[PDB]
Amino acid sequence: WQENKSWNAHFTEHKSQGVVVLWNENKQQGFTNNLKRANQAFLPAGTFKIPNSLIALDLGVVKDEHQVFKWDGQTRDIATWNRDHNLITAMKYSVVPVYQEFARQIGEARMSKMLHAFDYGNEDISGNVDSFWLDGGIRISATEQISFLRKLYHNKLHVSERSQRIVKQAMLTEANGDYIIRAKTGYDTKIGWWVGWVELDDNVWFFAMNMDMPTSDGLGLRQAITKEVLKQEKIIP
Amino acid sequence: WQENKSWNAHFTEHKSQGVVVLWNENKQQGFTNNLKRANQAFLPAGTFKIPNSLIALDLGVVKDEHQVFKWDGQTRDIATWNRDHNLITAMKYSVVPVYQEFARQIGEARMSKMLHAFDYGNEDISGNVDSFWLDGGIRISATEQISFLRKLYHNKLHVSERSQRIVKQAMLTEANGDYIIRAKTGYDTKIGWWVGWVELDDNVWFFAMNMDMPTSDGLGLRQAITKEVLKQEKIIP
Ligand SMILES: [Cl-]
Repeated sequence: WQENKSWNAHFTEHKSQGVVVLWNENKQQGFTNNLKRANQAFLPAGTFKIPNSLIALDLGVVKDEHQVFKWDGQTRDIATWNRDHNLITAMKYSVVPVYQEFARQIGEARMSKMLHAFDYGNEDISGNVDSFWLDGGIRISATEQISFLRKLYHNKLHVSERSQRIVKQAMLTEANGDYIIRAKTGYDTKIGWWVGWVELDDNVWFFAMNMDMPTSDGLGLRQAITKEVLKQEKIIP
Repeated sequence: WQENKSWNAHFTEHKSQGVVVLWNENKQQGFTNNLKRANQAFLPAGTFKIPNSLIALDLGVVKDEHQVFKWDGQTRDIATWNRDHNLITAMKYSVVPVYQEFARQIGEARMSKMLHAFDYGNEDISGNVDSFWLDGGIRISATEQISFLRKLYHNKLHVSERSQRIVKQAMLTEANGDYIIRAKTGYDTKIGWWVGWVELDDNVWFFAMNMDMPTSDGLGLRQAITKEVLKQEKIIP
């Protein structure tokens, strides 16, 4: 690990504070603007959708990325959530209710063993089985996110290869002639996250970032700041 | 099928001639600017990489999208081809030599049965086993491309689901918050192709286009014209 405090300007430029962590797969070297925050554990919030999805797929709770998860009929504040979804759209719109259902079907016991097998965060699911990642005991650091993602990238997680490929499909966020980004955002009403990786022709750059988000105002900076960092490091144009 | 001659302006705007074929999956309705050219069969050229890849994966010729295909040491005119590649980069750069090797390893017999099982084009592989798609007897129409792609999308082709998912990964071309495009280009030194699909939140639009390409000058119009059509039909913004 190498600390690059210069990356801090990206946060200050935006009257914000946080951490960005990068991992160069080819070189097995990591970078961050704050070695400490890089290791501060936080509630994963939406980013937990990645493991929740893997678990659901492996247990059959989710058949594939096409399967329809019919809306339960309860209108919620976020418009996009009040409709039928599939893994793809459920990830894109961060549809909590769908995932809460997955969690319930998964159940405490299977969830707990699964997170342990994944070596995910503090592996604690205390609280409601269908809300622990949002207001429970589970906590994960950015470096931890990276360790987890690297396993996923390489299909080394303790679930079927198929489940892993499907989740990676569902993580698709951006792609063009220069790179591909597979990631997941999160927001716990205090902290905002963006975790994933940038696929290049001959390398992969894993990333995990989090930042203070007192207001849903700046959710956009999660992606904005990260890219400024990627651009700065010449990972993307 | 519905014929929309208005789409012809897109070709004429560019001093070109060709065909664009669209298929609305949800509605099971197709559209094109020229019902006849839509059915004219042509050499698939690079677009054949899709089936070649599937076959290679299913037979073990290709392990996964990570496996390295070491350059044979013969310098070819196209710069990007003179290096080691993987399925991802091999598709992106349309690396003929890699695919020729796959074909040889696959062999005539297995190739022939595989294309028949796929119901691919005229299913004829006459010519060199490692060049038939470029200067041999195989021919496929745009509507035929679509039929083939629909099977792929739905994992209904006669190969493993895994092989199909991997190829679809390798077809990734573009993605953003509004759509995802999975496709493959082709060029036989007279005809240029772009085939694939546009994934939306609640629908999929398959597409296949081909156009006269006397010169490698206008290869760019394959994607340009198609998008103008997609935009026109309000499929993409
Ligand atoms: Cl993908």
